[PDB]
Amino acid sequence: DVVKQSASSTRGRAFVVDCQGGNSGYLATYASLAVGAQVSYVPEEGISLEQLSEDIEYLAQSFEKAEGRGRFGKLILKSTNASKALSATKLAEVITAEADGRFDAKPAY
Amino acid sequence: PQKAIAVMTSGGDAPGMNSNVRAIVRSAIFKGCRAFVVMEGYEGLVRGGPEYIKEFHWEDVRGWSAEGGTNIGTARCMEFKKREGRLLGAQHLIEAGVDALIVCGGDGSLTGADLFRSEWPSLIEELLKTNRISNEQYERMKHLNICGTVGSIDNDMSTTDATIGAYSALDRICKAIDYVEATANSHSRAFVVEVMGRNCGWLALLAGIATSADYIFIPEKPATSSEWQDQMCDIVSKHRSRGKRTTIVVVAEGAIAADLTPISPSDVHKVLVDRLGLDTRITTLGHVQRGGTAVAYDRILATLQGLEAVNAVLESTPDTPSPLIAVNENKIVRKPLMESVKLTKAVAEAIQAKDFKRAMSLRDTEFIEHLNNFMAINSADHNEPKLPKDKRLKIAIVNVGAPAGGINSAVYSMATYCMSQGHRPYAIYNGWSGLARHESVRSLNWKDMLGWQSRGGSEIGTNRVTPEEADLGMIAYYFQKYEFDGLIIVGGFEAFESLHQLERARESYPAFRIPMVLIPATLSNNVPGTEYSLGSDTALNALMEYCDVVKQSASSTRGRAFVVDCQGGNSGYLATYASLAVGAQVSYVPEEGISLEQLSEDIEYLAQSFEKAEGRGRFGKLILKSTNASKALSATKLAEVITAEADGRFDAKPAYPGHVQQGGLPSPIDRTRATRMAIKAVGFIKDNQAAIAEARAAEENFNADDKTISDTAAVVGVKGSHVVYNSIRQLYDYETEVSMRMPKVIHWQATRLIADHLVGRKR
Amino acid sequence: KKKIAVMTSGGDSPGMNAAVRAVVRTGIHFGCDVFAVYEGYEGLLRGGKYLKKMAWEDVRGWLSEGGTLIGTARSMEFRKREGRRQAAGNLISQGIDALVVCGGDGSLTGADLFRHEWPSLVDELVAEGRFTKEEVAPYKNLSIVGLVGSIDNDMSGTDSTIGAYSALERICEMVDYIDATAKSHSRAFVVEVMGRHCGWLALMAGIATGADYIFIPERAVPHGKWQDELKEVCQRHRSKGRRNNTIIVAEGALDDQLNPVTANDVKDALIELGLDTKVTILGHVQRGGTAVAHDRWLATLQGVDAVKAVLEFTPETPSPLIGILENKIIRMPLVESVKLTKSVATAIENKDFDKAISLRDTEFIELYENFLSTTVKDDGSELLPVSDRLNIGIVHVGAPSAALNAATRAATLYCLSHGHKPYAIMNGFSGLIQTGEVKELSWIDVENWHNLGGSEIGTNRSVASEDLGTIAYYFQKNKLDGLIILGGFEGFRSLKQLRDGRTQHPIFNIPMCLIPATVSNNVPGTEYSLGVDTCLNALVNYTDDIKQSASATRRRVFVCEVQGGHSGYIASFTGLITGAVSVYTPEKKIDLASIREDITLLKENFRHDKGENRNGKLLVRNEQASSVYSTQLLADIISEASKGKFGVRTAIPGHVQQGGVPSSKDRVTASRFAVKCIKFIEQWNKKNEEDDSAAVICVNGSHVSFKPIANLWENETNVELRKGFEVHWAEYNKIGDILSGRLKLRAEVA
Ligand SMILES: O=P(O)(O)OC[C@H]1O[C@@](CO)(OP(=O)(O)O)[C@@H](O)[C@@H]1O
Ligand SMILES: O=P(O)(O)OC[C@H]1O[C@@](CO)(OP(=O)(O)O)[C@@H](O)[C@@H]1O
Ligand SMILES: O=P(O)(O)OC[C@H]1O[C@@](CO)(OP(=O)(O)O)[C@@H](O)[C@@H]1O
Ligand SMILES: O=P(O)(O)OC[C@H]1O[C@](O)(CO)[C@@H](O)[C@@H]1O
Ligand SMILES: O=P(O)(O)OC[C@H]1O[C@](O)(CO)[C@@H](O)[C@@H]1O
Repeated sequence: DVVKQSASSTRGRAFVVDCQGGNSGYLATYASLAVGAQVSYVPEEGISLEQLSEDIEYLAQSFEKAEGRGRFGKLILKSTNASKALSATKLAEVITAEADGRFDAKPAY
Repeated sequence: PQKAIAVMTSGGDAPGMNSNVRAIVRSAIFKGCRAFVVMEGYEGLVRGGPEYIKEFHWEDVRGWSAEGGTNIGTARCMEFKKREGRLLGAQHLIEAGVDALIVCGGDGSLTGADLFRSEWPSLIEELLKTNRISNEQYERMKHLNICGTVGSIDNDMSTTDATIGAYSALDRICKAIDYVEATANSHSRAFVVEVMGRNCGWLALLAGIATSADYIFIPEKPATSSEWQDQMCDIVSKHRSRGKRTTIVVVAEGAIAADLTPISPSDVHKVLVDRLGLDTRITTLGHVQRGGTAVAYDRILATLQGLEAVNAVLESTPDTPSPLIAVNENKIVRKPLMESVKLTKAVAEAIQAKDFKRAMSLRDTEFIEHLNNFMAINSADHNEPKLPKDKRLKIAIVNVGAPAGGINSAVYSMATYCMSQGHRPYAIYNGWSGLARHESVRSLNWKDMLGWQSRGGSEIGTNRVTPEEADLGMIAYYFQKYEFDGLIIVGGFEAFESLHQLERARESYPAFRIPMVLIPATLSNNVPGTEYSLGSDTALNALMEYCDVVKQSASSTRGRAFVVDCQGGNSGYLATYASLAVGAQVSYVPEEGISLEQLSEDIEYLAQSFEKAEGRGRFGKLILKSTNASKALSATKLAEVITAEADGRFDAKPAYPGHVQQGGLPSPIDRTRATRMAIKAVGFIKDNQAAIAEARAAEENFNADDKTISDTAAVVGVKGSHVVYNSIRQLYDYETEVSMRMPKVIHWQATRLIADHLVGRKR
Repeated sequence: KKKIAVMTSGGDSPGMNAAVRAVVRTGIHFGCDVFAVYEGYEGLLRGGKYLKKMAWEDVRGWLSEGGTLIGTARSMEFRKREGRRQAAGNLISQGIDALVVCGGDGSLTGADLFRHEWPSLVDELVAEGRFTKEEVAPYKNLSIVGLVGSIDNDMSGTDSTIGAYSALERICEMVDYIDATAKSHSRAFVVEVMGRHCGWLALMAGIATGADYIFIPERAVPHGKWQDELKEVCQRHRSKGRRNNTIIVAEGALDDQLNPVTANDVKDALIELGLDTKVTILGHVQRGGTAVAHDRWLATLQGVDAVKAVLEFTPETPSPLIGILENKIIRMPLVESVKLTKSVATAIENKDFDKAISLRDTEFIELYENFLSTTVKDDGSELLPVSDRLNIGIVHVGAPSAALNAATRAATLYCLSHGHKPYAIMNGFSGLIQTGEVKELSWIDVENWHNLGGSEIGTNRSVASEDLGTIAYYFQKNKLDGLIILGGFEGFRSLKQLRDGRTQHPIFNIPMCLIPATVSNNVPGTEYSLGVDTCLNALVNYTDDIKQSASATRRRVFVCEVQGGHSGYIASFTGLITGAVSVYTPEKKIDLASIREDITLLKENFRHDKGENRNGKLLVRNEQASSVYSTQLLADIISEASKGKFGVRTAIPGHVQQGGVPSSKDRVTASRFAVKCIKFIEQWNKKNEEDDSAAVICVNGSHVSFKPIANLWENETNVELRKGFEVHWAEYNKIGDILSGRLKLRAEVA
C-alpha cells in the first residue's frame, strides 16, 4: 500500500516488489489480490519473456489511458523464485527499457 | 659477509633455461647471497669483470619464465679448453667474489664444470704464485662449489626422467606434424618427418604416439636392416588400404639399422615411393624444435630444479661429490654428476655393442612402456595376432563429466589396444543419459577413429548425468544385453561417483559384477586416487599462455594488475601451478579463501611494487584467483576493491579466460599419458576377470562385500610416473570429501610456498 | 532445379573448406542443389560416389578445418578427351551444368579448357550411346567459376589468394620460434619459404620477422655481387648490437643471370663472413593449420559470389575468376588472369624483372620498397637528408594494441636512416605531463619490437586536454618538429585537441598525424586500425576452442562477448567467420522481439542435431550491445527458455583480444603506415619555410591517404558513443545470416 502510494505520486510508474515464500506463490498471490496488484509472478509459473512483454505493453497502455491522473500507480509482485535470472532489480530495469520512456519501474525489497 | 652464486647456460640452449636462470637468481637473493649471471657460457668466464660476469638483482629476471632460449646466452668454448683460459676463468670468478657456480646445459657442459672444480685448487695456487689474486682472496675462496642443471631437448641424460626443454621440444614437434597432417590429408600423401634428439629417440617415440604416426624409426630399437622396409611397408599398407588417407613416418635424426649403419629420411622416402609407390615428401623440422617459450611443465620443472640447485651448491663441501638436479617419479632430486654422465656414456657404448635392451633400460623410467604401447595401438587389429588366445573380452568405454584434453586419446588408445589383444571395444555414447535414453552402444571401428588420438572435445560425448539419474535398471539391462565383461570410465568427479554407484549397485544388478576402473580426467585434478587427471597439462598450458598475454597488457599500461578468474572448482591445483609458471604475484585458492586481512596486505605489497617499479616497462602484475576462493568476491569485484583500496596508486581489471581453459588440441603430455592410462586400464580389466568371475555365478549369497570383489572397482591413479590402483570404496569412503567433489587431503600446499618466495610475497 | 558442383583441385590451402562451405550453402539458399567432387578432377573423372549431393549440415564446422575436406588428387585420365567426355557424362548424369573450381592457377586454367569444349563433348555423348539429344538438352552449356586457392598469392589480377595469409602466419610462427634459439647462440638463420615462383610470401615474412635481408625472384639479386652486399648488411647490424641474423630465401630465388640463389648459397656466403650459420626449410608446415581470420573471411565471401555469378551466368559471359581488389570482391575474366600470370615467367625468362614485379599484387612494389628503407638503407647511404633532419616524437594514446611496438620500430629505423632523431614520449600524455620523460630511441633499443605485442614505452587513455600547456611545454623543450600518435579514439580525440590548441600554442603547428591503433577499429575515417587483424585471430583461436567445448558436451550454446566498444565491426566480422547464429551489435536493435527470434532459431536448430560430435552453436554479442541485456542476463534468459532441451554458457575473451604477438598482417601494415607517416612529416616540414598538417593516415578500400583531423571530427560520434559514423559491413551480416543458418531456422518456425 505504501509503495503503491509512492508510485501514484510520481505518475507513470510501477514497482517490482520482491516477495518471499521460496517456491510457494501463496504469499505473492494473496498479497497481490489484497492490494490489487496489476501483475504477480510466482515460482510455480515463472516469468516467460513472452508474458513479460505483454505485461509491459498492457502496463504501457494502462498509463496512457490513465493520463496524468492521481491514483494510477501500479504494482508487480514477484516471488523471488519466480525467476533466478530476473531479479526484482533487473526486472525493473528491463521493464523500464522496454517501456521506452512511456513509463518506468523501480525495484522494492 | 654475503657470499655469491652465479649461473651460466652452456651447450645447446633449450626452452626453460630462462625459467631456470630466473629461479636460481631469485632463490639465491632470497637465501641472502648475491646473484651473478655469466654471459655467453664459459667464454664469459675467460672474458671477465662486469658485462660478462654481471651481478643481477631481483627485478632483472622479471618476466623471464615466458621467454625462449637463454637470455644470458651460450657460446662455443674455445679459450676454456686451454689452461690459460681456465686460469682466467678462476681469476674472474674470484675477482667477482663468486665461489659458487651453477651451470645449466648438456652433460658435456656439466662435466666441464666438474673438471674445473677439481682443477680449481691447482689454478688458484698458480694464480697466487704470481699475484692476480690477493692472499686475502686465496683463503677466502680456495674451493669451488658447483651444481649442475641439465637442460636439453633430447632427454638423453640417464639419471633424470626429463631434461629441461624436452617436453617443450615435443610440443613443437607435435605442432608441426599436426600442421603437416592437414595438407597431407588433402592429397592423401605420405610424409617422412625428420625429428631432432641427437642419439636419443625419446622425441621421435613420444611424437609418434601423440601424432598416431604409422611408423617410427628410433635408434634404441635398430631392429632391422631388411626388416624395417617390410615391417613399415606392411603396416603402412594395411593402414592406407583400410582408410587412413595419410601416412606419417617419424624418423629420429639419429636412427640406425641393427648393423649400426644410419637410416636417413631419404632412405625411408625412397622405400615409400619405390615399394609402395605413394606420393611422399620429407620434412626436416630443424631448430623450431629448439625455439618457442617453455611449456608449463618445463617452466615449472626448471623453476623447481633451479631452486634446489641453489640449495645444493650452498650445502656442498670440499668432500661432497659434484651434484646435479634431476627428476625421478615426478620428484625433484639430487644425483652425482659423475655417475650420471658415466651412466649416460654407457648408452652410447651399449649401442656401439649391439646390446639394445641395455641402452633402452638406461633411458627414462617409462621409455620402454611407451614403445610397447606405441606398437600395440599402431598394429591394433591390422594384425590378427590377437596377442591373447581367446581370453579376449568385450569391454566398454564411456565419458562422464566435463570434456578434457586427452579423453579422446584415452578412448582411441583403449580401443586400438583392445584390437591388438583381440578384445572387442564398445563405446557408450553420451554417457548414462545417452545409454538409458537411446541405447547408445556402438562398436569402435579403427577407421571411424582416425585422428581421435589428437582431438580435443569428446568424440563419444559426455555429460554430468550419474547412473542413478539415468535409471540404473535400463543401464544394467543394456549392459547384460551387450554382455560387457568390463567397463572403462573416463572422466571427472561425476565419473568418480558413477564408478561408486555402479559398484555399490553390484548386488542388486549382477551385470555390474564385472571389473570397472576409472581413468580420472578433468582440468581441475580433483579426482581422488591420482596426482594427475587427464586434461590437466592441457588446461595448465591454456591458462598459462592466456596469463602471459594478459600480463603483457598490464605491463603496457604501467601500474596495473589483473585479477584472473581461474577454474578447478574447489581445487587450487590449476591456479597454483599456473601461478608458478607465469610468476603470478598473488594467487587465491579455494582451500585458503580470501581473508580481508590478506587482501589488504597484498594490496599494499602490490602498491609498493609499483612505486618501486616507477614507470618501467615490464612490471605488470597478475593475481590468479580460483573462483571458489571466494563466493563473496568475484574477479570483477576483487578488481574494484583493489582499485579502490589502491587509491590512485595503481589499478586493477578483471579477466575471465573462462572455457578456453579447456584448451584446444590436447598437449603431447596429455595425449601420451592418456594412452598410457588407457592401456593399464585394459590391463586391469583382464587381470581382474578371475575373482568376480568365479563368483559372478548365480546371483546367490555368493556375492558380498569382500575386499577381493570390491577391489575390482578401482581408479587407475598415478603417483609420480607410477600407476596405482585403489578401490572406489577405499577412496569414496575414507579419502574423499564428496560433499565438495574432491580429495580430503591436498598434495600441493608446499609449492604454493615456493611460489610466494620466488615473487617475494609474505603471509 | 539448378545443380552446382564444387571441386577443390591442385595444392590445398587453408580456407578451401571455408570456400566450399559457402558455395554449398549459398547454393542451397538460392534453391540450387550443390554437389561436392572428391579427389579433384580425378573424382570428376571417376564419376558417381566420387561426386556427392551435399546437405546443409554437411559443411558445418568447415570454417575451422585445415586443407580440403573433399580432397585434391591429380588425374592423368582427365588429360585425355575420353576422360573429359567421361566426366562431362557424370555431371550431365546428375543434371549438373555449373562447376565451381577452387584451387591453384593450374586447375583454374584447365577448368576453362573444359567449359570451352563442353558442347563438343556433349555431342559425342549424344552420339556414342550415352545420352539422347533430348536429355542432354537443358544441360547444353557449362557455367564455370574459378576461386584461387593458393598460399603463393601468385595470381596476377587479384590482390590476395585464399590461404596466402594463413601460410604467411605459419611462416612467422616458425621464424618466431627460431628467433629464441638463434638469439641464444648469436647465430644467423637462413630460412627457406614456399612461394613457387613468387616472392610475396618471402617479402611479407621478410618485413614481418625483422629480417636482415630477403631473396625474391621479382628482384633477382646482383648476379655476382650480392654475397658482399649481404655480408655487409649483416655485419653492420651485428655491430649495432644485433645478435642473430635472419635471412628469408624464397624457393624461386634467383639472380641477374637467372641462376637460382640457394638457401645454402646464402648460408655459404655467411659462413664465409665467419658467422655460425644454419639453414631451415620450413616445408609444408606452410600448408597446414586452419585458416586465419583473413582467409576464412576471404574464402567465405568469394565462395558466396561464385554461386551468385553462376546464377548470373549467360551463354556469352566468359569464365569468371573471383578476386579481390579494393578490398571489395570482384569478378575478372579467368583467361585474362591466367595469361597475365603466365606472362610473369615470360618477363623473368627475358631478365625483365621490372615488368615482372609490376604484375604482382597491388601493393607488392610498395612493400619491397618499405623493406629496403627499413632494413638495408641504414648504411648512412640512402636518404641521410642534409640538415633538415628532424626531431620526431612518438606517443601511444589508448588501450594496448599489438602493433604499437612494430610500428614504433619501423618509424624509428626509418628516422635513423634519414638521420632524424626519433623520440619516445613515455607513458602517453599523462606520463609526459607528470614527468616530461622523453627518451631518444636507438637502433638497438627498437630491436625485436617487430613481433612484441603491448607497448614497450607505455600507453594509456589519458588525452591531451589533460594539460594542453604542459604538453606544449615539453614538445618545445624537446625541439620536436613532428609528432606521431599511435592509438585509438583517445588518440583521435587528442589529435583534434592538439589541432585546436594551435592558436594558443605555436609548437603544435609542427606536423601531427595519427596511425589508428585499436582492436576495436572504431577510429573514424579509416577502415582498418592497427591490431585489428590480431584481435580477429585471437578471437578465432578463442572461439575455435570454446566451440569445441560445446561440441564435446553436445546440445550447447555459448554467448560470446566481443570488444570493440560501440562499434560492432569486430562483432560482425567475427560472427561471419564463426557461423554465429546470432550477432548482437549496437547498430542492431536488441528487444524482446529479437531475443525470441533467437531463442526460436536455436530451439528449432536444436530439434535436428543428432550428428552431434561437431555441433556446438554460438552467439556473438558486442561489448556494449545492450546496457540492459548483459552477456549474463542474455545467457540466462536463453537457458530458461531452453527448458532443459539445451545448455548455455557465456564467453568473455576479454583482454586477450589485445593479443600476445601481432599477426603477420599487423606486423607488415605497421611498417607501411609508420614510414608513410615519417614521410608525411618530412613533406610538411619542408612545405613550411593549414590543418591538413594534422591528419590521420587512413585506409579506405585499399587506398591509403591522410585526412585532416578537422573535416573528420564531424564523421565522429564524439562526446557520445566514440566511434566513426558509418558502417561498411552490413553486407557481411546479411550473408552471414544465411550461412549461419539463421533465416533457414526462421523459415522452419513458419
Ligand atoms: O533468514 P533466512 O534463513 O534467509 O530466512 C528468510 C525467509 O526464508 C523463508 C522463505 O521466504 O523460509 P521458508 O522458505 O522455509 O518459508 C521465510 O520463512 C523466511 O522469512
Ligand atoms: O561448462 P561446465 O560443464 O559447467 O564446466 C565448466 C568447468 O567446470 C570444471 C571446473 O572448473 O568442472 P570440474 O570441477 O568437474 O573439473 C571444469 O572442468 C570445466 O571446464
Ligand atoms: O583496458 P581497458 O581500458 O579497460 O579497455 C578494454 C577494451 O576497451 C576497448 C574497446 O573494446 O577500448 P577502445 O574502444 O578504446 O578500443 C578495447 O580497445 C580495450 O581492449
Ligand atoms: O644446433 P646445432 O649446433 O646444429 O646442434 C643441433 C643438435 O642439438 C640438439 O638439439 C641437442 O642439443 C640435437 O637435437 C641436434 O641434433
Ligand atoms: O606439395 P607439392 O606437390 O611439392 O607442391 C608444392 C608447391 O605447391 C605450392 O604450395 C603452390 O600450390 C608451392 O608453394 C609449392 O612450391
